Amino acid sequence: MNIFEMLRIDEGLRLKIYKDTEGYYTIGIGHLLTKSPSLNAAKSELDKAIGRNTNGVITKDEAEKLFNQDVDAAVRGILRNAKLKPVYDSLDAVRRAALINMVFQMGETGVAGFTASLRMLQQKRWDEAAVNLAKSRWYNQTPNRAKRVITTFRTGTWDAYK
Ligand SMILES: [Cl-]
Ligand SMILES: [Cl-]
Repeated sequence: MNIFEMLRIDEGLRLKIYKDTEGYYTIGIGHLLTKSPSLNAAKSELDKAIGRNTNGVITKDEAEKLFNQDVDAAVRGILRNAKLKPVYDSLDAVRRAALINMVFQMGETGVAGFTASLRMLQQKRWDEAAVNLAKSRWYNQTPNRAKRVITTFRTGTWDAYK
């Protein structure tokens, strides 16, 4: 298992514009297009992201290309974030993937706001971080996915995903 497979399970793959858990227009493997309520606005963002006139539908390859850029962007965002970097540097392979999953979902600023959990992870206090992680809007709105990520930090294995 790896980060790509992990997020492909968490996000699914949809080749037509759809609304995510929050009601925002998205496509592919969790690629957010826009927070605007306008479909045309989404379609326009989509065309600009793909580079062709899509009419709201993309191909598998096109979805995978957005996904690659999004994963790379999340890794690079962690590495540039003064708050996230040290956490990431301190973690093992599997757990690094869990951190990337969170940033991909909520963005770096969002994850950087989990001060206590970040500190707990850095300290390798797995069970404590897991409980703290669960006291969040994140966990309350998307509990099944949250539980999978939380299990991954707690255990350091991919068990939640097999
Ligand atoms: Cl883009
Ligand atoms: Cl969920």
